[PDB]
Amino acid sequence: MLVTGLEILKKAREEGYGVGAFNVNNMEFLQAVLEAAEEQRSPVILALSEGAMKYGGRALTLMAVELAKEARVPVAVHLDHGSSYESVLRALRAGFTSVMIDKSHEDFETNVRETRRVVEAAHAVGVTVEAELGRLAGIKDALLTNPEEARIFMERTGADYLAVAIGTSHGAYKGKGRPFIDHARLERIARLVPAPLVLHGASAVPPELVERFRASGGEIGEAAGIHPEDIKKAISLGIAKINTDTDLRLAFTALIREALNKNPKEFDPRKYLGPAREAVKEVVKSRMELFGSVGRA
Amino acid sequence: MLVTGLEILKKAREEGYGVGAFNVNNMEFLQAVLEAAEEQRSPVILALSEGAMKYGGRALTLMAVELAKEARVPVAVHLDHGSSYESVLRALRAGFTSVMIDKSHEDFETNVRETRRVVEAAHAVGVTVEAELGRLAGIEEHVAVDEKDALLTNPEEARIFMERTGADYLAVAIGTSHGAYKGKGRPFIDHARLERIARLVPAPLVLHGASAVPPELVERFRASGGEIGEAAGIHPEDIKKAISLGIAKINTDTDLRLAFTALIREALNKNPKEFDPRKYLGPAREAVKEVVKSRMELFGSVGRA
Ligand SMILES: [Co+2]
Ligand SMILES: [Co+2]
Ligand SMILES: [Co+2]
Ligand code: NA
Ligand code: NA
Repeated sequence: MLVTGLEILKKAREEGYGVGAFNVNNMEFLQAVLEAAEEQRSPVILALSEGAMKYGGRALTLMAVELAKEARVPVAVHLDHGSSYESVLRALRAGFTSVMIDKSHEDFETNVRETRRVVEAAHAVGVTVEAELGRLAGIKDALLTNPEEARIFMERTGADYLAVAIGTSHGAYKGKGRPFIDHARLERIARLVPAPLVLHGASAVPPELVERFRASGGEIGEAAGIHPEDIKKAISLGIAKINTDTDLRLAFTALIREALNKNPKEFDPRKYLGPAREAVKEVVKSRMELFGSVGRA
Repeated sequence: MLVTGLEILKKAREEGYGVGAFNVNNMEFLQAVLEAAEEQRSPVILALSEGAMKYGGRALTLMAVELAKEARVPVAVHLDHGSSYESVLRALRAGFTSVMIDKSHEDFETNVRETRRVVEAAHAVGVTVEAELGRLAGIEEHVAVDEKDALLTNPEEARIFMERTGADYLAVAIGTSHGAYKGKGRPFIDHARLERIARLVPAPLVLHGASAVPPELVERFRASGGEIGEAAGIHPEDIKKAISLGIAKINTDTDLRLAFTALIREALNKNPKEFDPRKYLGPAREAVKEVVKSRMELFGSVGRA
C-alpha cells in the first residue's frame, strides 16, 4: 500500500529497525526493489533522484506510485535530494508521498527558510519531508551534524525526518578502508531529535561485488562502503532510513557485462537485463536482512 | 490517445500507409517508441509478446496502457502472438485494445475455432483482434502449383477464414521468413498473392517476420563485439509496395533489439569505469528511437496523426 515516508519511518524508529530507501531509475530496478520487499514482507522506500526524474520521467513516476498502491507491504515514493522548491512541486505533482529538500550546503537560516517553505507545501498535500543538516563528508567538530542545532533545525522547519552527517558520503569510494562513523554523535542527536533519522551514502560496496565487477571488465579504484556493523548500530541508535544506490548500480552493470562477454550472439535485452535485475533484487533482500526489516510489513 | 487497433489500421489502409507495431519489453523501449511517434506525428502500435507480458508484467502493461492515453498521437496496445485463450484474457484484463491469437500452426478448423473464441471475448469488451493464416489448408480444395504456393496463404482461404472468425485484421504468409515458409527459401514478398488476398479481404492486412535489418545496423552490432549470421530482411521497396497493396500493420522488433544491444556494447567497451545504468541505457534508448522514426518514415505514417 502507498503510504507517507513518516508512517514508515516513525514505526521503524519506535520498533528499532531500519527501512531501506533504494534509488531506482527504470522498470527493472523498480521491479527488483518491490519484489524483494514482497518476498521479505518488508516495508520499503522507492527513491527517485532528480536525475531519475529526468531519465525516467512520467513512465517511472507512474510506475512508482501506482505499483506502490498494489504492493502488499507499505511503500513510500520518495524524492531523493530535491534541489529546489520547484523540483519538490513536481514531485508533489507526480504523486510522491515523501520528499527531501537538500540545502545542507547552505547556511543555517537559508537551510531553515528553504526547508520550511517545502514543509508547508508538502504538508498542505499530505506529503512528509526529509531535510539535511550537516555536510556528508569523510571521517562537536568539522561539518558533521551538531546535536543542539539539529533539535533547533527540526523545531523551526517542522521537517518529518532528518538526514545527518556522521561520517558517510556518496560514491563507491567512501573511505580508505573501513570509514569511521561517529556513533557517539549519532546518539547525542537522537537524544534531542525524536524524529526518525536518515543516513545518506550508506551503500556497503562489499569487496566481492567490486571483485565481481572487475572480473566482468569493470574498472574501479579502492572502493569501500559503510561496514555492516556500523549500520546495525546506527540503526539501534535511531537511524530509520538507509539510502542505497551505488550497490544496486554495481550489481546491475556487473551482470550485464558478464552476459555480453559470454554471449556475443545475444541481442534479446531480456537475456542480459533479466539476470542483472535479479542480482539487484538479491542485494535489496540482503540489505533488508541487515536493516532488520524482514517480516516487518 | 488510446484507441483500438482497428481504428488505426482501418484508417491506414484506406489512406494507403502502414503503421508500425513495435515490440517493447521495458521502460526505455516504450519511451523510445512513443517519443518517436510524437516527433513523427504518427499513429503507432505498442506490441507486447508473451515474453514481454512475462518479463515486463504489470509494470510494462501499466506503462503501455497509461502512457498511450496521454500520447498526442493515436496509440493502440497490442498482444503480439498470443498462444492461448487465457493469454488473451490476461491481455484484455490489462487494458489492451488489440489482441492477437496465433493458431496458424494448427489445422484450418482448429484455427477458426480458436480464433472465433478470441474474437467473441475481445469484441465483448470492445477490443479488436488480429488472426493469422499461413499454410494452404485445402478447404475449397486447392492444389499447390508451386512449392511455395503450398506454404504461403491462399487468397480464397483467407476470405473464408475472416468470414468465419470475424477477425478485424489479418496477418498473411507472403514470403517473409516466418512460419511454414521459415528457413524454406529466400525472403521476399509475393505481391501478386498479396494483391489477390486484398481483393477478397477488405480488412487491413498484417505483415510478420519482415525487418529491414539494414547493413549499417548489423555492421555496428558486429563492430561492438556482437556476432550474428547473414541476416536477410525484406527490401524497403517491397515493404513500400506491400503497404501500397494493403499491408497496414508491420511488426518490428529485431531491428530495435539490435540497435539497443549494440549501443550498450559500445558504451561498456569504451567506458569500463561506468556503472551508472543511465549512461549506457540512455544512448541505447535513443538508438531505438531513431530506428522507430525511420520505420515510420518508410511506412509512410509521418503526419498521419
Ligand atoms: Co544521499
Ligand atoms: Co545526501
Ligand atoms: Co505470425
Ligand atoms: Na533522501
Ligand atoms: Na501480432
